[PDB]
Amino acid sequence: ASPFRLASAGEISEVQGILRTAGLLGPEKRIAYLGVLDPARGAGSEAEDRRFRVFIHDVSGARPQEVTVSVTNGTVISAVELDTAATGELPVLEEEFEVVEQLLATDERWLKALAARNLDVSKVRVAPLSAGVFEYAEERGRRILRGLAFVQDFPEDSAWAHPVDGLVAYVDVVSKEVTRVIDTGVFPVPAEHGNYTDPELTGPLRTTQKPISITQPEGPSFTVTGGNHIEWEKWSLDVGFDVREGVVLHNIAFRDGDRLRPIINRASIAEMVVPYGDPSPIRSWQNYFDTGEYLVGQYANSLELGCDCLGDITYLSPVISDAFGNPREIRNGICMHEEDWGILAKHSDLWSGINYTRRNRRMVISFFTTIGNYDYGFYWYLYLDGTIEFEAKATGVVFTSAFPEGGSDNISQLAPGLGAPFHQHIFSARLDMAIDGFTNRVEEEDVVRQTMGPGNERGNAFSRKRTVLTRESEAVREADARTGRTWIISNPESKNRLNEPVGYKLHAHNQPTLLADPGSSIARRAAFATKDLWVTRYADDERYPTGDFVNQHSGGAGLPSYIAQDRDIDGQDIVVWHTFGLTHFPRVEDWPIMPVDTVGFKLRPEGFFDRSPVLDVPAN
Amino acid sequence: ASPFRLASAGEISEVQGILRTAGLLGPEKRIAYLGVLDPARGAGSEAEDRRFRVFIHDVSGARPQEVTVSVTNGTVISAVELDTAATGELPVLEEEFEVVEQLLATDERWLKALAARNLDVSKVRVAPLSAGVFEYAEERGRRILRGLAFVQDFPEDSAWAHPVDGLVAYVDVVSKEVTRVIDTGVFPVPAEHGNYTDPELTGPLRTTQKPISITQPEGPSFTVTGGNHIEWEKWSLDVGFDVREGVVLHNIAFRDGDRLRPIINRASIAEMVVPYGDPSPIRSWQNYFDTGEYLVGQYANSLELGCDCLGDITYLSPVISDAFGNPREIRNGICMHEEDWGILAKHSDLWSGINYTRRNRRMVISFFTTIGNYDYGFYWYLYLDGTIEFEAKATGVVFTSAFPEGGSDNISQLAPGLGAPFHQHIFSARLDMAIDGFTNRVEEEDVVRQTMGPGNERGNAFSRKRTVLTRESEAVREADARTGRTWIISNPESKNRLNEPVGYKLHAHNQPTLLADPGSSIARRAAFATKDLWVTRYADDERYPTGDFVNQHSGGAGLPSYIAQDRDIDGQDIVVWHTFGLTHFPRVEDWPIMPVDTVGFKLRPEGFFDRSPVLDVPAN
Ligand SMILES: OCCc1ccccc1
Ligand SMILES: OCCc1ccccc1
Ligand SMILES: [Cu+2]
Ligand SMILES: [Cu+2]
Ligand code: NA
Ligand code: NA
Ligand code: NA
Ligand code: NA
Repeated sequence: ASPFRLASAGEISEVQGILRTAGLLGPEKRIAYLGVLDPARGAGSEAEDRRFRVFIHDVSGARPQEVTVSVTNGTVISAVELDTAATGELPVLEEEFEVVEQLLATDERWLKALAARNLDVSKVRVAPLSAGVFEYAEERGRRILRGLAFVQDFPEDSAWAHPVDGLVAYVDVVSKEVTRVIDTGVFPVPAEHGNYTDPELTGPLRTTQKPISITQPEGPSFTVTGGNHIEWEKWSLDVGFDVREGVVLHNIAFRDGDRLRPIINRASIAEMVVPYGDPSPIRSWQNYFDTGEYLVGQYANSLELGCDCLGDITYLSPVISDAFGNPREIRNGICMHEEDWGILAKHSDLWSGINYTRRNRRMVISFFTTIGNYDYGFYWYLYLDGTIEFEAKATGVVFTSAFPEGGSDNISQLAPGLGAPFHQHIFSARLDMAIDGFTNRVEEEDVVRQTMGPGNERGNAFSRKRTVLTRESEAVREADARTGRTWIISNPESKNRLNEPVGYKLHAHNQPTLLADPGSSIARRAAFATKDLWVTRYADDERYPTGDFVNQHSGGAGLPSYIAQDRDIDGQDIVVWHTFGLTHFPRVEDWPIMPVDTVGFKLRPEGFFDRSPVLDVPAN
Repeated sequence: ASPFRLASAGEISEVQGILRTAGLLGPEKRIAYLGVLDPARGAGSEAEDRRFRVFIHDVSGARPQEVTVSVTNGTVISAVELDTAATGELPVLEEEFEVVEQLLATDERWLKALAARNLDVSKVRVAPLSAGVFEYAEERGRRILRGLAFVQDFPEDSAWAHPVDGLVAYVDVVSKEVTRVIDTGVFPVPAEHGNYTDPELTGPLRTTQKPISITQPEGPSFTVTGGNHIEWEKWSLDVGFDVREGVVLHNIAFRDGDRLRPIINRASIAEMVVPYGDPSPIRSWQNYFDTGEYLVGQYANSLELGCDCLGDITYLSPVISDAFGNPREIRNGICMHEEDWGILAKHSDLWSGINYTRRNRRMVISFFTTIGNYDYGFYWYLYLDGTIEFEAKATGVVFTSAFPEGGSDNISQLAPGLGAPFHQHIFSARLDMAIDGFTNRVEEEDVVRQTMGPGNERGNAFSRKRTVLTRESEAVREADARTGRTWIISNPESKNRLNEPVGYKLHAHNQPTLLADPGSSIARRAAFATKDLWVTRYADDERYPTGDFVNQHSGGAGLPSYIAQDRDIDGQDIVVWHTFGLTHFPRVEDWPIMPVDTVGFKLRPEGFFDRSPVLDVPAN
């Protein structure tokens, strides 16, 4: 019955049929994005209407369409022809990944460049890289991909070990025209292989690792009902899946006594971007938005037991659309399980003689995705004590280049002649807040140091200050680690027993934000990435910090546009957008496959409860 | 045979006998600190000499002594009478914890103050709080404790729920004189109990938690030999225990092919301090150094299976001295085990078709200690990929006060009339570095942003810079989270295959450092806490950032004195001192017993290896 249930195969087939019948899904059409739309606000009316949003691409060169359909009524709600030079190109298709290599393989400029380097064209792989927006006039309104080459010596060879530097090409994937081929000069192609399964490279595998067994003889402490509704240790939520954002959490709430108390209405990673910091023309254009341009959900991995998720696991197998509207299941694409988390609370008291120890645990909801060379794990955690946390785990193979003779200020060396250009991985968490309901506000909290003097004669005092963010214009905030800056989301109309408004405190990692010059294309296209925290007023159509159509969009889209409305956010339905990321100067240890590195954020209750919420946890 | 073996009961008995025979341990003497001394530098001579350092207190008012003895030769190496007004008082004795309450119970001023508040003296507990150094002339050279009162309604009652504000007393624990009683006025004593085991407060315990079983059917992957030598997944180290610092790690090294490569010679938490930020005279003097003043090792908990350490556990049971020189075992005081740590490395490659997943694990060495109201877990982690990490877990019961009518800028409210003064918990990690040997240097690494212009026409470039710290005078460093500041410890004489010096990168959490005004007593006594990173030249007698005798020391001791020597640290035997801590504005959820909060740091290899060190990890 739940309006937050996962999309079904049947629903996806209905969308296909509705689209087909309406004349919108002929043979030259491709579905570039398809997702179910969340229930609308003020929906306490009881009138379920399952709607899906679709981006439809045309391979024959006709303009694409944005379409919303109702799978309840079988109707097309809206169908709008898009002007891509205006509002952006559609997300990259998986079926386009091979096109760049294929178009270049018969191009004389490209073959010439390969020939100079003595590379058999049959062995040259070409990365299908998003183009962004730079100085090339002919690219406006064209569906462009850029291509960088990597040699693959044999079918099972890791191409990333063999970048072809000094060469890049641009292709119109629709007209099938190679628009430009740029050769700045030959660089040696790194010769060492990067094959991390080769005994030559790995050496003899370890025999020292003894097994670790994690089991639950009574089964899990959480229940799953209605397909995706989770209940666990007072927590309640719905686990959604969208082909763009991946795992999405809905209706995060905590059972406090008799009350079901909302905390976050919707939590997602609404964008991620990987900007490169190498000023070489071969790569200075490169900034892929894995979420917005490539859609990380469609590449979610099937997670295998004992390997990806250890212990007592419950899987969801979300259904997506293929490029033709057929339902495709990602089997075991989402892991759900609880983990022991060490000590929760502990005290041995010298006066009462009481010794007390309780253990902690967390509910984990996760998926792993792959987009070319890079692979990410996305993890949401719910803790017994009311803490909510997200963690991204970055791994895969680093994007490579030549390492210049004489070195580089913007590239690191991984192996002889093999380079790794500097880059960032920057995420945006979109948190549709609902602290005890929708009437919320955000305060910026700073530590306040105090001067020695009257009222502080020993110079020991320190304090804190809170600044309420009242309007969107003043809600674009930056980190200040030195002054312990956090942000509190509170409900001014809902007070705890000490008569203070209930709250949750956001703790950032205070990692560097976007490093690019503010006049850069990427600073404009990824403006969200330039500040740590944004607060907006909720709106149905404000979904992504980068706007709906990120691919080849000229800039200013998303958050910087939304906040221009300068709406009231002081005791209103608001959305917090947190930017957090990793700045990556690759190390030799990252090669030839990268050990996981992590980044994320958490929120902890701040006077949300009237006392510790874990006093009723048993002794074990 | 190892010179790094744990102290034995027999060794401690030898120290007692040697001290007794030398006339240094008569009936009025107490051992305030006893610990074994690490092997000296340049010790490739093969001549074991187990030495112990002892601080000896006298309860009759005679001056204390610092004594070093050899348990090999049975000799007193040195015995020096201390002038405590000059160099500081000795650490607080456990047997002194009860003295403050006992002395005050027959004092007329104290009884008067209690009587005004209608508190039965039999029910009033008094915290034995370190005194620090302020304006009280009579305190120089006196062994003083300050006392704050808490009512305990019955034997098993949590006194912390019932602070007696507006009252503090000072006592000379040797002369048994109450020097001052200060009553600034009556505050209501908070009436609600804080008994977290009471069904009235906890409510019905949860029945929803299903068991989680962690077992190793083949046993652990690490070996323990020689009592405390650990070998695990290429790691090698010795686990020490000192009554002051607690668990200490020695000779951390990594087996890389045929080579045993040193990384850290000695790792410890060499000090921790908890400064309070309430300008009330009742508490404005309060800054306890749990390590330096109280000795956290002597209060290490006996850790029980299934409760404190879950899984396949191997315990050490370290031996310490009691106040009379008798050996006392802390049974199961140290936990050692390996934990699964999720995904280590993962890639599904679109061109090779190879799907690859490896799991991570970490070796954990930990202990838990209790000092009055507060309890801490100290955890060291070694990861498969070469990462070293420390984590402190803070729990117990928060130090309480009245909550002022009309509120407070320096105290938070936990319950009706119950306050929690603002404070910090600040740690100093002392890392005696040995990156591939003792010839080390430290660089400060900052991200460098670049301006759009010639050579960076698209404004996308960013870089990094490194600054070698050459002399101690310039090695006092502060965090800069905004510019991604880290510190690299390298060996300029040991290069990897790409001909770069091998290194390890320190990643700080960039939490606020000491907040007190720089003119404060605590800023002088805890100068280390005012900066994130110090580098010194190794010296035998430079052990603690606060000096040897922290209790009632007037200031300037430790690091600020050491760095005055302005020694060469560029390619030399050096020691890194990292300050990291939590700034605590207590929340209602922290009451009546605090959920664990954490803080720490890590180091990751930075071109230490010639490629990823975990390519030989099996597939599971
Ligand atoms: O991450 C998306 C960019 C990318 C896509 C395919 C191959 C390499 C890189
Ligand atoms: O943490 C050391 C200070 C302290 C000691 C004993 C009781 C309360 C506080
Ligand atoms: Cu990276
Ligand atoms: Cu605290
Ligand atoms: Na445009
Ligand atoms: Na909201
Ligand atoms: Na002095
Ligand atoms: Na050293």
